[PDB]
Amino acid sequence: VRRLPFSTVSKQDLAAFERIVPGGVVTDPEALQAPNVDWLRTLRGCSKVLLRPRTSEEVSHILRHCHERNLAVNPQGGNTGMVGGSVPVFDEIILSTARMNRVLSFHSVSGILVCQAGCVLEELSRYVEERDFIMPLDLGAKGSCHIGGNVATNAGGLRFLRYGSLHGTVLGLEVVLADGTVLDCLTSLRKDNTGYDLKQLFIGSEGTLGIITTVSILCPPKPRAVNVAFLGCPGFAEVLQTFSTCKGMLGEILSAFEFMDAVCMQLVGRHLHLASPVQESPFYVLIETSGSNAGHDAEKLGHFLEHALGSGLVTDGTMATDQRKVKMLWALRERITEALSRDGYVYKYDLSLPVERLYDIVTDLRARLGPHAKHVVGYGHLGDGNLHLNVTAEAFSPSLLAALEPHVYEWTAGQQGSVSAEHGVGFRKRDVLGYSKPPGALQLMQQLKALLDPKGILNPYKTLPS
Amino acid sequence: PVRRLPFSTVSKQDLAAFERIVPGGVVTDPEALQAPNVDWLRTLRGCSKVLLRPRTSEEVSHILRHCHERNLAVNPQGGNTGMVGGSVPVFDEIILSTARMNRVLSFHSVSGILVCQAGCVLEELSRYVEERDFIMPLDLGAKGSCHIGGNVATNAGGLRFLRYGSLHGTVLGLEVVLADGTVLDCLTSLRKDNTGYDLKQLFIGSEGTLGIITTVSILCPPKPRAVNVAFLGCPGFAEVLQTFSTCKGMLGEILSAFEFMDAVCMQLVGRHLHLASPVQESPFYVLIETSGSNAGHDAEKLGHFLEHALGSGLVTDGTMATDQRKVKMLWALRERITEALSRDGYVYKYDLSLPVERLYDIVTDLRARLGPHAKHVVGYGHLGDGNLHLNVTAEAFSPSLLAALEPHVYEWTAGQQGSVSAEHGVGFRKRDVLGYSKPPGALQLMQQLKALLDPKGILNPYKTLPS
Ligand SMILES: Cc1cc2nc3c(=O)[nH]c(=O)nc-3n(C[C@H](O)[C@H](O)[C@H](O)COP(=O)(O)OP(=O)(O)OC[C@H]3O[C@@H](n4cnc5c(N)ncnc54)[C@H](O)[C@@H]3O)c2cc1C
Ligand SMILES: Cc1cc2nc3c(=O)[nH]c(=O)nc-3n(C[C@H](O)[C@H](O)[C@H](O)COP(=O)(O)OP(=O)(O)OC[C@H]3O[C@@H](n4cnc5c(N)ncnc54)[C@H](O)[C@@H]3O)c2cc1C
Ligand SMILES: [Zn+2]
Ligand SMILES: [Zn+2]
Repeated sequence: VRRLPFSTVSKQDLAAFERIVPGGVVTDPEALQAPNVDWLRTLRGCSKVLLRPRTSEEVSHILRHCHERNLAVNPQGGNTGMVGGSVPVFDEIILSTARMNRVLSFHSVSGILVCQAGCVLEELSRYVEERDFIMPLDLGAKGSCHIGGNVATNAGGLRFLRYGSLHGTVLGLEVVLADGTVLDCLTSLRKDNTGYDLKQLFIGSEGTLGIITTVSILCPPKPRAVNVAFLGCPGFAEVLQTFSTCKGMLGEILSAFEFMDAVCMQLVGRHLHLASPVQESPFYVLIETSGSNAGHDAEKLGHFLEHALGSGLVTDGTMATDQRKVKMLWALRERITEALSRDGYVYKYDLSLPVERLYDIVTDLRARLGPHAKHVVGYGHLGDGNLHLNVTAEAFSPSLLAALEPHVYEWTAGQQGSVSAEHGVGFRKRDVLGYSKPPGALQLMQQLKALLDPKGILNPYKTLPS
Repeated sequence: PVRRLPFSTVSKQDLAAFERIVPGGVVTDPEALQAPNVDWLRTLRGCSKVLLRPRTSEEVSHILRHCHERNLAVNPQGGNTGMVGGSVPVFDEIILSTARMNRVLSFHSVSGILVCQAGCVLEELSRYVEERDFIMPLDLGAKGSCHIGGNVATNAGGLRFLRYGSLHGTVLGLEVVLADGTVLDCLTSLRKDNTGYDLKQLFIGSEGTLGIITTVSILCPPKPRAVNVAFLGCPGFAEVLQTFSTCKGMLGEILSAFEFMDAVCMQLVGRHLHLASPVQESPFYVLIETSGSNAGHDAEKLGHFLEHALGSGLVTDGTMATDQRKVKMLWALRERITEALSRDGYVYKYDLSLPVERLYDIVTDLRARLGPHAKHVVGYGHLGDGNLHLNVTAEAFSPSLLAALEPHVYEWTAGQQGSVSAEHGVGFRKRDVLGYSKPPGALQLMQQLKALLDPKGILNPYKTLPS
């Protein structure tokens, strides 16, 4: 809310940065407009310096200078984050990983990838798929998001159900600390219990404890067969039974289970001009499978589909194994958040709730907000108990905010849920962590922040309580 | 040797305080303290004069509060199956046992989330969840004695790591008592939760130097409908490696375990445990487990895999089982190797992560470097994860053999950019060889974490950071 007492960038600081990062000092005000605005376009900083280092040493030297000079630094990746973590609040120096985009090594047998933090996720997927491997995560933001940002936010995504957390799949990190110290935890071993797993501190730390410069990550083998079933369900009870039956009948080949409601389908059709491939339904389910024997997978899907259609769990369904149609079906899900931001002002909640009551809050909000909301939608990673809850309005209303908050957070706390399942904390959620974390946890978090960055130059105003 | 730090000593008043805090949970009899003072390998013995066995987290908090005010060192202990001396005192540290913290708090039969006290025995948790059609995400030969809290504190790997991955992924939450007795509630029984720093990760693999784990929330995989085991003899390590490659290519996602052992391992398990080999005599053996939803499909995958492996000469003889009894018999040949080794004599033990293509090199090397001074040299373990268990047995310890083994093995491993402790951890034994796997700045940051969380150093002194 109020700017902390950091120094201001002088002409000598600019000349120092030009010495440290020749060619990577952007000060043109019109060029700084895009990096000062967050993805949702509801936060806008006033930073006058963007730095674009090429190497880890340049990052170390930048932070050394900023530490001696007490200048605040805002690390930025693809700038697709949803919680205002990725843009300055005031005049923080924006340190971009855009030019830190080289792959350093890839072991064609172990599947271990070592790459710079600014490698774009989509580009890494292409790279490892050319070598019959895949990234352990994928996101709708794949085209822009940086692997460094994925690690910093502990991104979940669309294959989390199968491959799990970056806490498991990240094998090593090189991190530059606030004073410039380079911390080498960049091991490439599957198993290494030689002391504390320090890298874990930086996974989900959202740039407040250090700048991730190099990532080593375990890539799963590329599946021989990927199938997608897009199904229409006549209610949420049937969605939940489709999930239970899916786990019973598909089992280890399951790689994704996503859901969306009718209003989501209507919004992607309206704003993105994507047609539905199945009959109109109150709910849609996207199931992905990934396996090594295409025939066994096809048989599993056949028997699953036959039972689900036969027992009335699914009303209408389409299947795809062709890469093009698979991408078509996936686009209906991946681009929901975009269609929502085109419907007007978006109130965005990212909740972990018991799966059996994942949609209850959507119905509650629809009753609580009558004609004062444009739309209330629920979609997301049902398999992981993760609901994306969005409310759209024709314009922002402080009235509608008072109706939504704290109510939504209180409901989540009443379910012992998470008020930020995936997207993290950043600027937006720094003062609502008490609904998911007790004061002693938040206190230890503050102690770690003070140990690793005593001057608080890395990402001020985030991601700890005020 | 190592010098005792200036901690206080246990007085009669401390014994009365502990008797207040945990009624009936204070053991002072010297003959009773014998067993908890000796490590699993029986080569380290502490001189602790008090064992505390609390039942509840509040009791652990109050115990540690008292020890913090009094400057009394504390040695947390679970199943006491640890391999690196972390589990027993060096001098007179108070032994804090989780043996009586053995309750299951809750289990959700849909999400598969287990919440239980740290002292629940792994095998007993397995029986509990399997009755409900789930399994534990980890398994190990110590299952009969090790505590889930010990597994989290050591970041235990084990026999199904290849399928379900690290505890860093499968642990959903922890309740931890800090050195001053503060109860840290990170007990988040949620699949996903990005509300600040993932503090629990610090305590996974911290071996009781940053806090005492009292409650665990863990994700339990569903119980597989079909489990198969194949046990195969391979004529050389190259064929072992191609059997692994082929196994991944043909079994794929249903693979749940890949373990190897050498001929000497088989001989020792046969000689000491009287377990006959079910395949023709071979220089290497491989145990493969699969876990899947469809028996027919898994059987087809295994049949084709076996066809191709036997066809191209990667495997000389093989046997398969689905009957639970026979599956367990085959698993016993691998699980009980460590016991047979400790029955063979004094054991020099190394637990290394190496490039899989070079996993067995050190064994051949040491067989040549050592002579008749080694009774046996063996290599076995989690080949799918790049993890070698290297062991040398002899009739008795000798300084000469130790000098031939060390630092040579650790320098070899560093030469391969490997880990000198893949899964067993550091503890007392390996505290001064971390430089072979970790750079100075990381070790310093670890020391700063220790100073922040335990500035008095009462939790597991003389471990698991450098001196
Ligand atoms: C269409 C769309 C779909 C999405 N889908 C998902 C999804 O399925 N799951 C999910 O979890 N999220 C999802 N997200 C949001 C997600 O948080 C980001 O897309 C992703 O994590 C990558 O963020 P980024 O690379 O853009 O990092 P940025 O947005 O640039 O930064 C995010 C935060 O991390 C910090 N940071 C960035 N780079 C570094 C670095 N190198 N070192 C240290 N700190 C750094 C920033 O300071 C900021 O606090 C989606 C976003 C969009 C727009
Ligand atoms: C036959 C056999 C097979 C094994 N197989 C494997 C294997 O496959 N993979 C593997 O990784 N290891 C294996 N191990 C060793 C492994 O480290 C232990 O089996 C187990 O992980 C530790 O559990 P425990 O309760 O015995 O811990 P202990 O030995 O009692 O203690 C382990 C360490 O953690 C600390 N600690 C214990 N409980 C707590 C707690 N509640 N809170 C904080 N700190 C605590 C102790 O102070 C000590 O430093 C095996 C051991 C044996 C004997
Ligand atoms: Zn998401
Ligand atoms: Zn092992």
